[PDB]
Amino acid sequence: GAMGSMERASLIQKAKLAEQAERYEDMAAFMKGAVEKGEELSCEERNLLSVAYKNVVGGQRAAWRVLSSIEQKSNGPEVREYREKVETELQGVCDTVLGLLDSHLIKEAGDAESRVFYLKMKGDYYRYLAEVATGDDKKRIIDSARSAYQEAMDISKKEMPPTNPIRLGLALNFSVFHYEIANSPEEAISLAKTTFDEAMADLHTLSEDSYKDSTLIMQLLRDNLTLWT
Amino acid sequence: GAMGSMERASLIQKAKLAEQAERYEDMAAFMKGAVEKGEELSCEERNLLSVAYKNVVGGQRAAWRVLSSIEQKSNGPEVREYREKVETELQGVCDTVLGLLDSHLIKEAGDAESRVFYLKMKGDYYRYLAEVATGDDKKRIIDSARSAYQEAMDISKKEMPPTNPIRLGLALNFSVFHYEIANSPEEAISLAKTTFDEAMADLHTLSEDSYKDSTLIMQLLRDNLTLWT
Amino acid sequence: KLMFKTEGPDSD
Amino acid sequence: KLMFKTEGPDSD
Ligand SMILES: *CCC(=O)Nc1cccc(-c2csc(C(=N)N)c2)c1
Ligand SMILES: *CCC(=O)Nc1cccc(-c2csc(C(=N)N)c2)c1
Repeated sequence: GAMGSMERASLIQKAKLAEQAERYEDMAAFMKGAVEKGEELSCEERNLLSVAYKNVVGGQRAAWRVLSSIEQKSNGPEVREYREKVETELQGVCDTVLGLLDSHLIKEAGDAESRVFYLKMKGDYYRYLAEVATGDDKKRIIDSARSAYQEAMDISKKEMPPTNPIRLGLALNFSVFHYEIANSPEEAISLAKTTFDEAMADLHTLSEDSYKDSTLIMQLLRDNLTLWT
Repeated sequence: GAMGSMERASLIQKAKLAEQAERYEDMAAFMKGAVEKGEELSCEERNLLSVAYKNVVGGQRAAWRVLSSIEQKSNGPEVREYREKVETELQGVCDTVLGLLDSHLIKEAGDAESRVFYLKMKGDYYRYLAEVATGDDKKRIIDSARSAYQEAMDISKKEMPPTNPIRLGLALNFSVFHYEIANSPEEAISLAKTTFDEAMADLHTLSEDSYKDSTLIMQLLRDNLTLWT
Repeated sequence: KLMFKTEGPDSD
Repeated sequence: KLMFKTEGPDSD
């Protein structure tokens, strides 16, 4: 692509600069260029990739929800056309992230920290597709999200402690997938409770900084449980 | 352009939808398409054009300032290259707005409300160019901003009451142009004081709603004077 | 729509 | 940089 001529280190440096400047579309393009160099990503670089696309897709989701709400209230073709435009752009961003994961981030990820990270991302971007999907397409997209989250959960349970922030963020997202995508609120509440309780019991093993990292995500599980129960 | 096939009314409707969705780049593209239909803009449509590009250029200015600050602290080519990338994009947005004003919004604007509005925009987008300009280019850009603000001020003083929100927003912006672009802080303070005092004396003529509109901008003149004196 | 807590930047 | 008050959306 357009980043083919730039050094991998220069693309990482510019991704960090774009983050400081709140230029998330540029940040995502720099990280897509870094991934396409073909080398595996470090933990910081995986985080840069994820923060970039999360901010990009976040703006699209927030816009899509405003438009869908106006369209539902209206039920001229303009509202539908514009909601479709934003939807197609959101789908394009998800297909881009999923394409990076499939070519070839996941297959080259052998360590649990990298493999769980990428599989959780795969679950998340299929979940964003499911938020805008309708009918049969929706069913298959939902199963793809479920499959990626499930594989990530299996690895996380075997290879990481229950306080691992990656394991905690995965369980949090899989719980929200269950609650509002899979229409399995009981599964969602069960997963959030078990995850919170198993992390609580392992907090005594952590340093002051690791404790802060784990408790931050546990508070998210608690916020959801408060609204669900 | 890409909006050539869409109805003018459809472009205005989609600009309003994009505003609700906080999709300002889309809002600007819809309004650029509406202007290029060749018809004059109503007051609401002029406001849609201005809010769209102000939000777009605002993100670019905020990013440019973060990058310029990092570059100055660093004094590798990456910081300079990326600050240049954002700068060129900001300059492109200003050239786009200035091109719409010059082809042919200003020449077709005969009423004071439309003519002052467009000339103030011309002043503002040359001011945004001046914020990033260096040396001799900077001098000519500064004179172009000054010339547009001056022509807008002359018309506003002759054709609008001192509480007119367009007249007030023009004087506010021209005052900031004087303070930090033209390095004329005394001119800035004089203009802000006179404008505030002349509007204060005309408030008694206004309805409850017009009073709210005028006092909102007068508070901005006061905020600047508080920091300047 | 009421959005539940998910991992990372709350960008929506 | 300290930015002074200007007309419309404070988008920067
Ligand atoms: C997995 C190990 C780890 O967290 N390593 C690491 C090192 C340095 C910086 C980061 C990091 C996390 S989020 C972030 C960002 N938004 N720029 C950077 C991670
Ligand atoms: C000059 C007369 C005037 O203000 N007319 C008018 C009518 C309806 C709506 C607006 C307006 C101002 S800002 C705005 C927006 N951000 N969408 C819309 C103005």
